[PDB]
Amino acid sequence: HSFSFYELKNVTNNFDERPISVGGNKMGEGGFGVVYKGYVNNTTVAVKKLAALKQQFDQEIKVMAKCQHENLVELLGFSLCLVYVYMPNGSLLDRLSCLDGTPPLSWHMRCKIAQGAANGINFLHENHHIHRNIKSANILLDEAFTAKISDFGLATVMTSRIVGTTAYMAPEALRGEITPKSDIYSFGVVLLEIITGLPAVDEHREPQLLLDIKEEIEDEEKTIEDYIDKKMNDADSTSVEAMYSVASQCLHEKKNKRPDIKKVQQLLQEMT
Amino acid sequence: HSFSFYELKNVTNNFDERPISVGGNKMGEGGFGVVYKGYVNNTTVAVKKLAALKQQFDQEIKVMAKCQHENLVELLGFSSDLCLVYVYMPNGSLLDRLSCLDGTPPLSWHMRCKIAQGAANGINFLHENHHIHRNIKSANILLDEAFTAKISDFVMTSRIVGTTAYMAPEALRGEITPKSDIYSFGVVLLEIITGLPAVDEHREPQLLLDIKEEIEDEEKTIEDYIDKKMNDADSTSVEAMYSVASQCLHEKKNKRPDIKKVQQLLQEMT
Repeated sequence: HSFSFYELKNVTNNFDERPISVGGNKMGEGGFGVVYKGYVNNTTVAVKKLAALKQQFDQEIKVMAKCQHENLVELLGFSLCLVYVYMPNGSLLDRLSCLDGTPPLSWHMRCKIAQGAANGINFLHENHHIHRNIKSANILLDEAFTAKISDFGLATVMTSRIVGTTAYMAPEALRGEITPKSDIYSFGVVLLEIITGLPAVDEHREPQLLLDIKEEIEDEEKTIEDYIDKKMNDADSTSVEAMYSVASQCLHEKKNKRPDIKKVQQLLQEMT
Repeated sequence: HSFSFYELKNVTNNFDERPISVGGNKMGEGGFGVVYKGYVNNTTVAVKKLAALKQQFDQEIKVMAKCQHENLVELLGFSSDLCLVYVYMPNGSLLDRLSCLDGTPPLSWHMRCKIAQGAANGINFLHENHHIHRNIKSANILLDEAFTAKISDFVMTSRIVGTTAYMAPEALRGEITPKSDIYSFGVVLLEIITGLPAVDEHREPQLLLDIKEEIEDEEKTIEDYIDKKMNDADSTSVEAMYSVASQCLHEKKNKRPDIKKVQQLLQEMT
């Protein structure tokens, strides 16, 4: 579908730069532009205006064309700007940390969300794409807490253009390799946030990289029961352990000893 | 010691920016400045004119004040009008010698083991004086007239830029640790064994630390990679050194040997 540049301008209040907490329209910055909240019809949307070019814009509609799925954020139209379905429960990161007073997701909800996201990735790999920026601030959540994977701003194969989010990137990606096995790794870190509710990196914490607690647990310096998010009363040891063992595997260092995303679909489905 | 700025201008030929290989005095660029070849008072020196704060100029004179060791490059003096003067190392970097640059002969296996052992002693001294080198590559390891090893030069959505060829993973992730110095040492040992450069854009694999994986999966063996420009490399000790290289390059930093153990493993090798 196609939108008017005049329309988008006025339903976002001439691109009101103020944060929505203040009463403006600025939902965030990312994906190589700023994201404003808009009202088209009697429905809310996400309007992205681009900023540090045309190359990045035409590609986003190329990748969005092939890949539409229940657990990917659906594009609606274009214009220079872009338009997405609006996810009013925000990022999984916002929810895992109860940003702004929201109540802690239950274990059941978290399990549904993992399974959900993992279907998103399986769809991208089925259709031979690599996300290259899987992280919990790019897993958005709609009115039903369905997982919707956002920011496709990056969607042997080498490169001198190394990019991603270092707290989440796998070792082979840090060096420049582009492979689906890297998305599994990053997805492994997203699982550890869901189990623990802790950030993937924290300057004032030991270990600073969440992905390091895995070593602490192999060396039996700790047990999973020590990192489990305590802001939740329906988690059972059995299925928590089972999810961890999946996180752990996505986290192997040798890219070929990692599970493909279809085997993650099973291990998580077999978890309920 | 202390020097005169205008005499360093004279002994380096007005600081001839041109490289040595064409008649100038520039030996290289590093350590936040350029590095020229000077001569003063019966001593060939290396002069590093700092470029574009001053706390920096006195903060390296701090470190170099304590760190004097058989295997570190020794500081001779300074000048604040801003330059540092070093003992010249007539055989250049280990990298230059591994690649037989300018037509020098290939270091023997036996020489390579001494050099290896050497640099680990320098690295061990630096870790005992609680110091993180952060840049162990085979071109920051210089060689004196005896081929003694002398070590020198010491998270939102983003993009990495550092020379991936030597940094460990956790370093590329922004951790700063001695365990990262060991990783880089590991790649040095593979350069030493193979004579190949740590990265080569027109080779598969590109990164030389990638061959470890290639060897583990049994697609190859360490023999397939041994520097042909040796005549004395016996299989046993080559595999021995590969074994240290292998442990050094362990992907999770706390599984890697501490530097004191690399010294041991390297010693038992002769």
